[PDB]
Amino acid sequence: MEGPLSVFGDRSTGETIRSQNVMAAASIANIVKSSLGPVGLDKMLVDDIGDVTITNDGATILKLLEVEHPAAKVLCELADLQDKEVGDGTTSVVIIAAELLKNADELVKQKIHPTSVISGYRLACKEAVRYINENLIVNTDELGRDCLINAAKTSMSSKIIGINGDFFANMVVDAVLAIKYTDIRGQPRYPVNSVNILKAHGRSQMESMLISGYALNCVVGSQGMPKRIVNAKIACLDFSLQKTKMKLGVQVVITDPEKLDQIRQRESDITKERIQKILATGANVILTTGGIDDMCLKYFVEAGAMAVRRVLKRDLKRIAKASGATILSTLANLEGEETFEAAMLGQAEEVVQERICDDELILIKNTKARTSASIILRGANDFMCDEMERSLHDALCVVKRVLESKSVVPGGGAVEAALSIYLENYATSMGSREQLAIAEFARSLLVIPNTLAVNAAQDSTDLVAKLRAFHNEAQVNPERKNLKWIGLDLSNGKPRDNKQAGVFEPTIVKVKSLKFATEAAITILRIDDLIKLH
Amino acid sequence: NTKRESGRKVQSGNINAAKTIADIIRTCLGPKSMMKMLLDPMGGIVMTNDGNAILREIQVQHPAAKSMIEISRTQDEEVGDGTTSVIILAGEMLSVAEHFLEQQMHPTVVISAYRKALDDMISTLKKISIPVDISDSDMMLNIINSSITTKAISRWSSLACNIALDAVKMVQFEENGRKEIDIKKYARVEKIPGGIIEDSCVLRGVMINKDVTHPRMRRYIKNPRIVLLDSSLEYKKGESQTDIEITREEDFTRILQMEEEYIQQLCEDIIQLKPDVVITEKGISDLAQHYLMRANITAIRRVRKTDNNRIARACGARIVSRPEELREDDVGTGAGLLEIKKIGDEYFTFITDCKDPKACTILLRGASKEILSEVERNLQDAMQVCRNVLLDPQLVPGGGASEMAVAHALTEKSKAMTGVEQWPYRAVAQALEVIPRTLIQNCGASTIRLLTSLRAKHTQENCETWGVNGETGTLVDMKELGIWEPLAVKLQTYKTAVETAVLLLRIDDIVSG
Amino acid sequence: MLKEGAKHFSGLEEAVYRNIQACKELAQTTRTAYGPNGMNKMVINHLEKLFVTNDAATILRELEVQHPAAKMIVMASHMQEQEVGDGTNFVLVFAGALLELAEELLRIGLSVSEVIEGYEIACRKAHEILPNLVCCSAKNLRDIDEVSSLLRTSIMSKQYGNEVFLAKLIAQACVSIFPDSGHFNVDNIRVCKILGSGISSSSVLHGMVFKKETEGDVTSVKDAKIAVYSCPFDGMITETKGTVLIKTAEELMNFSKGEENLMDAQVKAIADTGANVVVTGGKVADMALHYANKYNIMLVRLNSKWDLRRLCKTVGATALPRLTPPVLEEMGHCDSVYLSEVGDTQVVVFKHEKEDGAISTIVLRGSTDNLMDDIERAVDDGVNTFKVLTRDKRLVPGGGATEIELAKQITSYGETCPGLEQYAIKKFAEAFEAIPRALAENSGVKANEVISKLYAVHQEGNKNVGLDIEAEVPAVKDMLEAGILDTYLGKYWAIKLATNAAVTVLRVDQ
Repeated sequence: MEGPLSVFGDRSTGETIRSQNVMAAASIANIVKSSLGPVGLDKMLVDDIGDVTITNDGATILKLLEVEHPAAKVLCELADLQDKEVGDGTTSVVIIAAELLKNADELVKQKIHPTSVISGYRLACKEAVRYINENLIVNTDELGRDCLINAAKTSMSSKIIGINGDFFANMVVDAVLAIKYTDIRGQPRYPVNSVNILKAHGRSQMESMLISGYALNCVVGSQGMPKRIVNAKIACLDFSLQKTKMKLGVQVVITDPEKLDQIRQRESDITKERIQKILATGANVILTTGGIDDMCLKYFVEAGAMAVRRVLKRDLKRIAKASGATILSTLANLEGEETFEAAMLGQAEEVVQERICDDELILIKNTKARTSASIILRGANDFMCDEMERSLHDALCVVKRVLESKSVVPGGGAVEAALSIYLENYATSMGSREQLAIAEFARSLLVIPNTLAVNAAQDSTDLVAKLRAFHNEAQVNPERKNLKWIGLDLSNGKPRDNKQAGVFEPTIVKVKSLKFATEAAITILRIDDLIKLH
Repeated sequence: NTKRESGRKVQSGNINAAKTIADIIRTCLGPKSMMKMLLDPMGGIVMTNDGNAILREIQVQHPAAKSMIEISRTQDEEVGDGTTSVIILAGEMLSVAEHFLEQQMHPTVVISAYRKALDDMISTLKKISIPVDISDSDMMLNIINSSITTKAISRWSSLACNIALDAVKMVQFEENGRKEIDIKKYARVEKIPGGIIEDSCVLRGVMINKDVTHPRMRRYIKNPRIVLLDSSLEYKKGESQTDIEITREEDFTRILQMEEEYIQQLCEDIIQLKPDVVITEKGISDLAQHYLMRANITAIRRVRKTDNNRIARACGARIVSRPEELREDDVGTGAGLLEIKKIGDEYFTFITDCKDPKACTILLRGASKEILSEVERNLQDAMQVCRNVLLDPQLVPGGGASEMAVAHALTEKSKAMTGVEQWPYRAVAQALEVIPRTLIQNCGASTIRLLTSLRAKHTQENCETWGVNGETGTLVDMKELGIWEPLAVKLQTYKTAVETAVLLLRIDDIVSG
Repeated sequence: MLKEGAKHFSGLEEAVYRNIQACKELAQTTRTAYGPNGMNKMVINHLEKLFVTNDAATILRELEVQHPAAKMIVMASHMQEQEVGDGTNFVLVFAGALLELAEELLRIGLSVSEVIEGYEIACRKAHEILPNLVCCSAKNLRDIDEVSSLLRTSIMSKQYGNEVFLAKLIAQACVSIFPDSGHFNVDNIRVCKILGSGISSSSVLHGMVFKKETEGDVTSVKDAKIAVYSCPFDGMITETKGTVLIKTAEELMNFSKGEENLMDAQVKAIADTGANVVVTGGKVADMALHYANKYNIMLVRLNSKWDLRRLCKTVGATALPRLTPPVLEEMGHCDSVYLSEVGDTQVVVFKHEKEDGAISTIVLRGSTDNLMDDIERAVDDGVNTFKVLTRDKRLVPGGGATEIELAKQITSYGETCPGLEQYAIKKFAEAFEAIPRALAENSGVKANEVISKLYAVHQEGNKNVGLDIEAEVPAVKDMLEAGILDTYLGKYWAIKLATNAAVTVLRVDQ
């Protein structure tokens, strides 16, 4: 607070209460200026005084915070609402919004009509969006230099942990194209979480191998069971199998030790019975979903029982669909005399076991009922592979979004840097009250790539200087090729000429970034009447 | 609630907090040492050579202080030593780097300099690492002895050596091909009351002290078979509440015997089938135990599943449901000796085991019950050097020579490379050098003049084979001296320190909500 | 204290900390100065005008400090002002920079006295490698381009807008009358401000320029020897006044008759003695004028203090109060006396032609006298850099292009020697780095970028930076081949005096 305290609950009337609210709005934003981009910086938020969390994501930061003003309150919720939407635009949206709200209360107040003043802000975003739609000059992965091969290459060079864009470019191309499930949300799209990406420790540090068809992860090292019988047909049992507990459970209500005991003797026998019947059908490899205890591991090994274990359910789940097996379609027992089907078997070209790089894999070559691929990263450690995966995932997300909306832009603050000059040429042209409306809208766009620059320590001054030159009054064109630059790599923090990097983000996120920053000005304004309630 | 303070303002508060901790521990490390005295809020004295202890008992602050407590805890779990080391590295780097490079104006460049100093440091420090064998004991003897007398113990040095050296090597993991690092839980130490050193046994296996606790439970069987619940015991152990009334008198009698009745049904199963060892993860009692002793069968009780499965590899027999289930052997042999020694009415079963994952809990004996505690600390330091050597036969002949070795190494490179990197890289070079200088402070004279002779010695003779010792504060051939720093401690301490100093530089908001 | 005696204002904490922080504040006026700059520092002093300078000598004398440590360096700067021109700023920034670096040494556990020792060593090695940084030199002093390149650096240090015109102008107007090989005079060249007209309209005139208008007839004889009098007229008789107008009417007749007959005699004595140009700082009455038309004497209406001063130094003159007839004794070396209008104002022109004791004038034309005071700093330093007393001035790279070269050699050299001395030697390198920092601050970018990229190009001996856009981002400019050169002697005394000054002041504790 400041002003009189004649009334309370964020009422002080006149100039003072407006001034109080906008400063506070600005404090939130300043936190998120330093955390802006993929260059964003870690913050420490102390949550009591015996707890801490380390975060560097824009929406997350704001959630833990203690709002205590109406301006505070509307701005956190705007960020969180955007997090719900996509979760991209989250660092940026706040920063633009801080400037907008302050400028607009002044201009709406300086009315001829208040609906007209707000409409100018709308008019600036309508040109912006239109521009954004017209553009296919940067972030096009479908008419790239090498299509999806180039898009991935530049993405892996921007998020480099070694030598990448080499082996790793090819992976991105494979994984999107390995899903043949079209998800019609505006144009055909593929999930990038229906892919199987696997880690393998041992051998060459920065490598990849493409596998035709999905693969099941396991390891041999203390097993004596067969599971490496080369075949072509898999019986996929969603069904748990355990030699100790698959009928038994702890009862402490039955006095007699017999009931617990008897079922246990019988469950060593029936496991042996159960496997032969499944095999007879057509399989020589069985994939069994249930997990196993370290204590139980010795029994399966000793009895000699034919089972695939140390399985990963997610891997198994992909195989069953692709082979055309069903995991569940007739089972309902827990005896070893249990029925089994010839349709719960699936088909592959071969089900062959290779051990490559110190990891045993059963590899399903060329799956039938639909085709896939599984890319297994190769590091000299398991840890190396986590880094490589996370960077690749980013590459894969940007590619998928590109498929949905044909139209693309160099995303981040780069679309913004272009639009500043254009919405200014337009502001001037219109004149009157609307010239201010667009012009405050416009200058707010220039500031975000400059603030981002600071974070990677390339500075604001260096950024503006290089960039505005390329834009001109006869280079207002959207083109489809460079003659003026318009992108801006955001990791580099200075403009380059990589026009398909994964630090660009398409039209889908960037249109809603513009709308959410404006909305914050409309909304704080939306009130009619101010009262204190005792 | 929300508190806003921006930039270089926040970044000084971090220096302020870190350095104050770092200074005395910078003196406490070495083969010379100081004391950080706590004046307690309840009064009285507690004084340690370890800064984290004193922070924990009182004084926690928002930035650095909480970070130093948290990284150092991870460090104890890992190698088990160098808890002391982390905190100093993190504070000296943040101290010296930040101020000159902020006035100039470039925070994010400094973060990239920390990487370039991480990359340099690994390469140069590994070249000076000298291979020794782990099939030659007399070589491993020299390195392990230093770790002991870094705490300033020389009385109980010799005893720690003989137990630790053989023992850690036999620890595998359940990949079985390694060896290497044998991080704690796969190696442990547990103590037994009083004792003296003639009551000490070398134990390369694991000991269970809730095994044979009576002179009517298993004597000596070279390889036992441990029987898991199943069909020779039961999973049940509880009371039934089928129908209950407080009104009923006979209800109070029924309910209490139902616990005891259940225990007798479990213990009757073991009698009828004849194990020689049974394992319960639920945890039996004394009174439950008794019924097992007439059949002359030992019970292992108050254990956990991960311990019994590793211990089954060690003992020489796999996990079997009952003594009438016999199938293919996962381990057919594993124990070389079974030994039992009694102190009080509690018998302690020692079981020597070679080349199995186990848990490897080794015996120790102090001069008294108090001394068991101090002995147990010396072994935590000793078993660390065995996992270090077993991982990498290459280790540094350091002795504070090692910090120094890297510090001068970086100064040479900053000059050669030139480029925008050279000023932040030269800043971190110097931070590392503050530390070995403090070791010479305890010794005497003008510290910096002595340090100069080290600088000239690094390019000319050797980096750290001929290095400096902090007890002489002069150059001594470090290899002849037989003071060697464990490579594994130095590798990890230096990795975490850059990161904790790097985290604080990134922070430029502290909120309190 | 513990004593009610033994007065000190320095010592203990205050020697180590307070003295250094004060040197730092003086030398803040020269971390905006020296070479490329747009800084202007306004200083007032009740001089009925605004005084604009980017020279150390005028800033320093104005500013009084009550501590011996800060006060002592001002003297060292003046010393380098006498022996040489521009680089005055460089003397103070160096001493002041070295002292900031010094205090950090004191902190670590190093002693004062070795640090003191290691500078003398570093200063000796820097001078020894200094004539091996000669890259260009003059051979003819009658050639306008070779002289102007030297001049240019002095001018540059002032403003970066007035380098081209002035550097040409001085060499054109001559400071090459002397051989400059044993002998040079700098009180027989002044910088003479003529109010009116633009500063590109600044002109060449040879020999003494005085602004005051000429009255009567003008001479062109070679028998014209200068006679200088501060006041030779005030009325030969002063009035008293008894009717508070005159004392009185018959007496007023006599007061006028006696003035006219005494002034006749005085002005005829001047005529006869061979003085055919008289400089009057008094007042020219009709009676006095009437006499000088008959005898044929060039008459200079008025003079101010400034105009009298230049006559006494150059001529070997004295300025006597008079109302009783005198004779020559002022004498003069000037034969010719001509009349020529500069600024559209009648100016008195003195000339004779010779080498030694020969006169020249860099004369300026300007909108205001303030604009002319800064220009004057550029020009007077440009005369004082000329003095080297050789014709091969052994020019070394100007503009601070030497500085990084010196710094690289010195840091390597430091490594070789052992003990505590070496740290002072390294610091001695980073004190030179002061100059590249100040050029960076005005240029608009940080210190890290310039010093690293000059170092990156290795041994060059050209590299320095301007105020430009070229001066910012790649931070590379050629100041060997832009004809930005300074003299070996100017850099020598700058570094020498500054090292001596830094050592004496670091010693104090009283």
